[PDB]
Amino acid sequence: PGREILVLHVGQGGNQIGYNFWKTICEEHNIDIRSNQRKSVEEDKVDYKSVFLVEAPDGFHPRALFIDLEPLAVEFLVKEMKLGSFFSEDLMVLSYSGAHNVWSIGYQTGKKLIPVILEKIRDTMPETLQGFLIIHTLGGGTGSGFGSLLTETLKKEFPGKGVLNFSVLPSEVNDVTLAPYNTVLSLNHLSRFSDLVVLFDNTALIRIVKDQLNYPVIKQFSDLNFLIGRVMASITASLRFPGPLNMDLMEMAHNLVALPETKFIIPSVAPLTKEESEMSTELDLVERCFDPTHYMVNCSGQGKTISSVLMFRGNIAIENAFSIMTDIKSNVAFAPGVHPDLGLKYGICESAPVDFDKEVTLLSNNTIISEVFNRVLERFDSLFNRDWYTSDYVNAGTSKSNLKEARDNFDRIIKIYKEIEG
Ligand SMILES: Nc1nc2c(ncn2[C@@H]2O[C@H](COP(=O)(O)OP(=O)(O)OP(=O)(O)O)[C@@H](O)[C@H]2O)c(=O)[nH]1
Ligand code: NA
Ligand code: NA
Repeated sequence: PGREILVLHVGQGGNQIGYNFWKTICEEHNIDIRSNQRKSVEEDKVDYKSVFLVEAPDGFHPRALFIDLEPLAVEFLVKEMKLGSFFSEDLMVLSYSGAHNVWSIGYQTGKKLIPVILEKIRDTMPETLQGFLIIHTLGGGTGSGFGSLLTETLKKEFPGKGVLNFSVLPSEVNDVTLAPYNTVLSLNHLSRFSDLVVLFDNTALIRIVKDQLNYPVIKQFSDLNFLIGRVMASITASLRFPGPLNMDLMEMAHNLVALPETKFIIPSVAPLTKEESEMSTELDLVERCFDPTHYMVNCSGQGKTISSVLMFRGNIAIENAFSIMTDIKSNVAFAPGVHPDLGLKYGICESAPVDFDKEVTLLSNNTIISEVFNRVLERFDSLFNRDWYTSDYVNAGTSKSNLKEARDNFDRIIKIYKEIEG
């Protein structure tokens, strides 16, 4: 026993992403998410289901909690997707009042539910648990504020376990006017308490779906969130399936985090379709991952890579994975201090994602984060310098001085990334 992970889904976005993640995990392990059972003995593959799944005598269950301050997002999701016996009631921590898109309300109100969450965690977590994944959006109030609270709480309550965040940044035009406040407060909290923050934003995700998958229409968030689930599944694949070169959560974090503050990560995956997986080389897929068209954060260019983790899944030619490394280092811009021989961390897993021949997933610690974060900061300053929208932060325990303190720490992180850029 060991390597187990517990996933916390927080707020509307975090729980809706949870559906796609758990659907992917069950499919990869040939588990029927509706019966809780293996689909068959004959197609049961050699694997390690316990990373994300709890096997009980009756069947398999997610090692997850589904957390929100209002019940509708989760309840509607469970009904629509017929998840009632997988996203079961004993895994739900739901209130009634909502955070009303204010980080401070999510943080304060979430405090009331922390005892229940800790009891549920301590009720079912194996002692060998390797860490926690927190899935949330940063632009709303619950994912941002309650998710920040949970990041702080778990790091304090379970020292020695990893705390990783999968966090959705606001779109290029924000669809929550309060998002700059919520995003700065969240990123400040995660800089203090998270071990690694993997970032996404909907502008990039929509671009990928429309331009790489060519979906005719996006009618539900399930036709966006599958990309986040794919990253979460693929970067943990070598914990769950055989392969030549496996890596765990903190192994990946240690290879990425050059300085303690540089823990904000941009993910990408290639290819996006089965047809492309059958007509691509390892070199082509890695080049796609390092191209801004495939970044799941909206970026103006390639930036400068400080450090990267690449997971090769499936029908991978190991000699190609290694021989292209000089090409990667020559064709991709790395930060000035990165030695020509350094900056790459490899995992290789024999299991391809569903019906694909092969797939590459990239986690990049890239100086371009400074540009992404500077834009958030500019949005923040446009509100804060006018004292707009501050009242309900102040009324919920975040003073105007506190907002400024969070902004100034956020700026310090931006400047660290910019300094590494040269
Ligand atoms: N990618 C993605 N983004 C989402 C999803 N749901 C909401 N969002 C985005 O998340 C932000 C709003 O945050 P929500 O998750 O709705 O808010 P919340 O955490 O429930 O907080 P409150 O509603 O204020 O209590 C906006 O930027 C939305 O576009 C989702 O399922 N997937
Ligand atoms: Na909500
Ligand atoms: Na909402």
